[PDB]
Amino acid sequence: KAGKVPKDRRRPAVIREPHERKILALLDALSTVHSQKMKKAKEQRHLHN
Amino acid sequence: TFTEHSSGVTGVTFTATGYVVVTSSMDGTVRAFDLHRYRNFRTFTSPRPTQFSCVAVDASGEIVSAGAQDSFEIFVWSMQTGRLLDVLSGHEGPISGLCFNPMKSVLASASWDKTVRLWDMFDSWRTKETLALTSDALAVTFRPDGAELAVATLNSQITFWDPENAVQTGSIEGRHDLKTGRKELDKITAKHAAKGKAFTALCYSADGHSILAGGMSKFVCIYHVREQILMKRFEISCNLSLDAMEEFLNRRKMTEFGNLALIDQDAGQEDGVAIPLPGVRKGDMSSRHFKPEIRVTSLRFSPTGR
Amino acid sequence: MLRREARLRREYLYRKAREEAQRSAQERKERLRRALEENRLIPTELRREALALQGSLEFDDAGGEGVTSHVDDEYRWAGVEDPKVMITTSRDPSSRLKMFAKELKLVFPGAQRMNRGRHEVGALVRACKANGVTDLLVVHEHRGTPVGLIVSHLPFGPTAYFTLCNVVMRHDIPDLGTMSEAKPHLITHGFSSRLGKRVSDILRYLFPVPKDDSHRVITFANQDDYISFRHHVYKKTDHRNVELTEVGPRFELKLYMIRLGTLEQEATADVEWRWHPYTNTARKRVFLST
Amino acid sequence: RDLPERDQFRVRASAALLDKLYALGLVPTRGSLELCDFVTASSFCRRRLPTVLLKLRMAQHLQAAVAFVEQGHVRVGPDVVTDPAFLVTRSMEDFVTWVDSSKIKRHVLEYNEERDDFDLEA
Amino acid sequence: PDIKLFGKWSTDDVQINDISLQDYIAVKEKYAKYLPHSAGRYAAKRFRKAQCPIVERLTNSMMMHGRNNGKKLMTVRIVKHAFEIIHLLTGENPLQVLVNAIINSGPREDSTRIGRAGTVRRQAVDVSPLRRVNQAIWLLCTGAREAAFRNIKTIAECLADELINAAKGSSNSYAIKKKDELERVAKSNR
Amino acid sequence: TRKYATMKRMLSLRDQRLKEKDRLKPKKKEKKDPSALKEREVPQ
Amino acid sequence: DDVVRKEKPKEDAYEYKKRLTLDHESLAEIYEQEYIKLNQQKTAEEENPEHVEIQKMMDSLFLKLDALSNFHFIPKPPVPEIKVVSNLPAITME
Amino acid sequence: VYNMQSGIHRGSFGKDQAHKGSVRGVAVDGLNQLTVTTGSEGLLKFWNFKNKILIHSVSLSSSPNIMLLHRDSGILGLALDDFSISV
Amino acid sequence: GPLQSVQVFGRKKTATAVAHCKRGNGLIKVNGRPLEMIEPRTLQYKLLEPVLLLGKERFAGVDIRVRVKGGGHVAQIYAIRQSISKALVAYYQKYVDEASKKEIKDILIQYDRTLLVADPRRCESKKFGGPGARARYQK
Amino acid sequence: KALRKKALEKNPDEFYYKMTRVKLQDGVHIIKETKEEVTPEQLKLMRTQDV
RNA sequence: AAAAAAAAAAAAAAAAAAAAAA
RNA sequence: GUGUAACCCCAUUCGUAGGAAUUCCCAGUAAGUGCGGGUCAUAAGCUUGCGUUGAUUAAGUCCCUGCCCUUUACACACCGCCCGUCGC
RNA sequence: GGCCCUUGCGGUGCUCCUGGAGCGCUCCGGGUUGCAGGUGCCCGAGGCCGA
Ligand SMILES: [Mg+2]
Ligand SMILES: [Mg+2]
Ligand SMILES: [Mg+2]
Ligand SMILES: [Mg+2]
Repeated sequence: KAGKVPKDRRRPAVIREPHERKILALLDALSTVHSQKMKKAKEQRHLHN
Repeated sequence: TFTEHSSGVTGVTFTATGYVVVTSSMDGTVRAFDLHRYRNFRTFTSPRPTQFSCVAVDASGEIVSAGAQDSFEIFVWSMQTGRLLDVLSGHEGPISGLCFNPMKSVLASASWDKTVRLWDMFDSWRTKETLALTSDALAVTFRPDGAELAVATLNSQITFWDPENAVQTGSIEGRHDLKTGRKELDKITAKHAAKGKAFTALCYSADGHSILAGGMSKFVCIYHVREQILMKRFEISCNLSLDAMEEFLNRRKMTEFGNLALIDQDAGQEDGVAIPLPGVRKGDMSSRHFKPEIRVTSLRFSPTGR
Repeated sequence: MLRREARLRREYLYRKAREEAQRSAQERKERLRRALEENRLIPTELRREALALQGSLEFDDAGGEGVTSHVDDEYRWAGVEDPKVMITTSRDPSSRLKMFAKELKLVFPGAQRMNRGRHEVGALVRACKANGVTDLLVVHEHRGTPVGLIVSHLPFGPTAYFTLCNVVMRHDIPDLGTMSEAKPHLITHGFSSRLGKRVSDILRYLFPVPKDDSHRVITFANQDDYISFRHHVYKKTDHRNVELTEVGPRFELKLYMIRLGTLEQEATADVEWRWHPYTNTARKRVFLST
Repeated sequence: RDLPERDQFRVRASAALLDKLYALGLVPTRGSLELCDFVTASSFCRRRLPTVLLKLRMAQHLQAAVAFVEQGHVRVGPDVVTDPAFLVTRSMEDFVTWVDSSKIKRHVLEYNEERDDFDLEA
Repeated sequence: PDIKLFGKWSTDDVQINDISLQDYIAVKEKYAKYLPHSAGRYAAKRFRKAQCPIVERLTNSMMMHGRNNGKKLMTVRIVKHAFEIIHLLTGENPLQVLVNAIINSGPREDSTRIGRAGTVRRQAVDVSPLRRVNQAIWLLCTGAREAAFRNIKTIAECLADELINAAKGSSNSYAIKKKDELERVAKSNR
Repeated sequence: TRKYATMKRMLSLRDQRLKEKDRLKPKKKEKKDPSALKEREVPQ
Repeated sequence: DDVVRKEKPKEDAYEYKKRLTLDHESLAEIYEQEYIKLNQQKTAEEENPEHVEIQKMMDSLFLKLDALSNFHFIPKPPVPEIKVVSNLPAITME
Repeated sequence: VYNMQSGIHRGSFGKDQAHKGSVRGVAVDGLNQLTVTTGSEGLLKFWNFKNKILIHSVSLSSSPNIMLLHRDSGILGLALDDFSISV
Repeated sequence: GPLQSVQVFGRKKTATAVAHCKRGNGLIKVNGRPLEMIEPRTLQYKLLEPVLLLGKERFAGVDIRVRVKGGGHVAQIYAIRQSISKALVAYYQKYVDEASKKEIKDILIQYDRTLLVADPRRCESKKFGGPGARARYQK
Repeated sequence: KALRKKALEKNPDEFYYKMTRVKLQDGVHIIKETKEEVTPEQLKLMRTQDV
């Protein structure tokens, strides 16, 4: 895992603006639906074959 | 000269009293010959086809014993009857050597599982002892009185034990003393090869105060056992037509493409008679026969002491 | 030695895999040999490759070992050497169990019984292999009566599990005396199925080759998958009339397991046969008889 | 083969030959003489020490296996061998291993968390 | 360096006044240990327990008697307390006291029996030194155990007084009585 | 600087001075590039 | 139904003597018969050119084969035979 | 006495110094059992090599000049200022 | 430059101890505790055996830490002794001359061989051998 | 059962070049994460970017 | 197929990344 | 031992067991102690594994109680005939 | 320990005698060199594999 990072070495995280998260949330939600859609179509092809 | 054996003889021994000579061979047979009538009157073989590596006979001469290359077990026969008395088991790996105690009639055998085992023959309860070692054992010898035992190990140490008490009396470090030289075809240097070679022949003096050790070198080292110091070093030979004699190979023979040993190898093997064969270390079929390595196969000291 | 034992086992299992192929390879050879010896059409399955079988047939001779059988490899030294049997018990034995283990020593010629203290199961198998022990017996008990028996052939031989039913010991019977202790004759009766031939082999090889004139008799009789152990000695008072006097323990056996490995390898060894009691036809089936 | 099958000479000669080939490992099982025509020049190459080191998983590449014997990291019993042309018997293949005080055996023992300076260096 | 038992009892000053028992009492410089707990195999071979130091043998034989077997540390502390009490009371080296007690307690001749159902007869016979040491240690341990039983006195004091009396040669000790009666019966059966 | 497990320089089996039948193998691994277009012949 | 003794290829000198005494039935007479049989069988081997030719091929091959194994093979058990010693002083063997 | 491999001091002979005057010669027996040294005052001393304990002392008629030991025979040669040689 | 350190193993039954020896001032610790704090103290002298054999002058130049796991009390004590002695011998071989290593080793061997070489106890009994002596059994 | 059988023929002397750089931890072969190996100049640069 | 590790996202999901079985 | 520690150790207080017969046991063995599992049989106040602490005596004779065999490979050396009965 | 235009630090380019394996050179001498029988050698790929 190697989770630990020392206090001196660690860097502050990125702080996203509200507009960026709205765009970023749109893609992941879109990708989840699209990935789900393809996987369902995979089983229909295999059953018919 | 006796030619009854078909393959090579690995070990040989005289009986303590009679003029009888006992040999063990790769034939799988241990044969006894008499010097009064010049005949092979007794032959011992194992029930199982196995090859023997050494022979040991009791001081009384009633018991004959041998060890194997592969079956990992010591066979003991009776001299007068000629039947297989017993098979002693317990070792793991081949048996490097055997020796009877001259005065007590017990058998000491060293093996490659870092152990030396003591077997009691005339004992009703079959008492056995084990002596554990740091590295693999190669040879075992008793002092003439029989109260002290010597084991050579693969890390080139000679350890002196007390057999009756199973306690280590002393040790001798001998790696540095065995000056060993590089062969013509060796890629590695002398030191790297020496780090992997140990003593393989041991012999006590007649009085027992000194020990003689030898191996794959032109030197035999005589040590003082009690002080654990090297009293003397004997040079066996100075012939430089024998392989591995000198530690540093001559720089004069080097060229850009190497020392080019195979040209001289073909010139030497031009003797004919047989055809050199790949993978044979020793013999006529061995390619490296014209210039063999220098090796002291065995040492022995006169019972007279002169 | 440890590498030798591991190396030999892989050869043993590997040969077992191809024993079916070699039997099939051999069986098709005689049909062609029968086809050539008596002039007749070669069977169409042998119509191809027929010349190849003839060449190997011409190579066939008495010198070759022949087709391999896993039973022969397991019991290699059955006839040539006398077996060496070691008998031990479970941890913390009862008084009556130590009597039973004392009696099995006398039944088997040359057997030795060693005290089981804190010895782990793995170490005993290692020590027995090192000293050339051929066979190992382990016996269990319940409330002072022996109830389980395990027979193991040390050189990666089969391990057979048994359960005892009706045990009567000599220590119960007063003033019997001393046993004959000679090399015994063996009587095997009732074993007809293929598995029955397997089980009778394991029990027979626990004993050495006897003498012709020996008067000691040991009987293994099978009746509805229960093996009866009986021990007798006979005296011929006159021709055709014989008297039987019973000596030694009397007990019954029921086999339920044969494993290819030794009793150190419960976790890896395969099962040659097991008793399955929850099958619908379990009550109405027998396996040691046909 | 051409000799009669029921001849004592053939039987003794057949058993002697297959017993020597099986020991060297050139023949898989001590079966019939049919196995004896399967031996080739390659059958000898498979019994050399460098390819045996490949079989025992001590080495993975044949150039690496040949490299080790020349650098003296492998011993057959107490003897250390440097000749790649060295046919090893079925018995002797059980006793090929790293020579003591070799850097490879140090790496193996370090990996297994079993490295003690006392025994190795001594 | 000098090796002293329990850190305070030296072994150089110890001397044995019996030539017969010199080879079977291990107390001298080679057999000197810091504690009577070495975890060796002294029962492996015949005659090997002659190499085990006498204090460790006393510790082992004190474990068998009147105790659940396998508790060696308790016996070690019992021996330590007994040595401390002996030094306090007598003022000399307890090792010398133990050696003298073992020398004195050992019978010199015993009686071998030939026995039938009706009557038993005896012949006086010699005793080997190893059996002398074994019987001496056994008698001292048994005497200490019997003195300690059903009394307000811990085993350490009884052991200490037993060794004191045996080393003095007094007849108040169990081992001296047993030895005297054994030699008396052997004398009567000559 | 020293080399071990050396072998003499010999002809390789993949040399094009050999004929195509004699040549061992082209020893070429093909990877479908993600940017590469997929083209197929599918009769209507 | 007992364990049946299997047939050994190895013959010790204790059952070799038994066989000769068994069929014939003084000791010199027993040895005389067997020695003649041994020589008669040996002459048969030399009179077949094919067996002679095959035996020489085995010799050349086997000496090659054991050398490759550095003399590590399964040995042949020694067969008991009868040999002729003659009554003359032991100097001749030296 | 110094170790050759590491160069670490391994002790000294005598409580403070071996001899009153200068040390002319030192010698070690072949078996590493006896160490013999000389002084300008005319004394010849023999020491144990291991535990560094004095054994014996010999007075010389004249001051020793040079000193060598023949190890295997155990023969010691002394040259003195009075031109004589003592063995 | 680089630190001189040696780690060695000691074993006794199921008890295993790992000892690390480096250049130091004489500190010996077992599981973070001094030697005198190890229980049971009845065998404390068994735990102090090497030092008393060799003196403080040899241990004054090294720092040793031992981590021991498994087994009981006595097995752990024996493992700790073996690990300490082996670690000291290895260090004086590696970073001191060989003469001192030889002298320390033969002193330790002369006292008790268990301090350096562990001897496992295996199964050896009369029962494995047949009845009677090796000779004279069935002629 | 498949895994336990494989342990039977395991050869302790086996050697692989991955073994040199990787050490077992309690018997488990953990692949430790690679180091980043920053140098002081870049380490000073990240802090200036952070502020 | 599966046990992991590294990122983001939503009130868990998603992309890459290794080993093991087959 | 992956199916959704006691024992021991230090210190404190208190304070005077099983006949006659019979069975078993030789080294990590006898004896004490704890901790798991229930594994296609057997097992419930039982059965089996695992570890910890770890001894006394003995290494040899046929005297009693018995068991297994025998009394027809010519080195040197040693040794130099088992007996009785009834049938054919 | 010693060092004073220094370094617990590092690198280069030439020289350093072949055992058989640079033989043959004091003088003298070197000119007239004054068809027995031979038939060789080479030609095998199957894995108790590893990745
Ligand atoms: Mg118990
Ligand atoms: Mg127990
Ligand atoms: Mg009671
Ligand atoms: Mg319990």
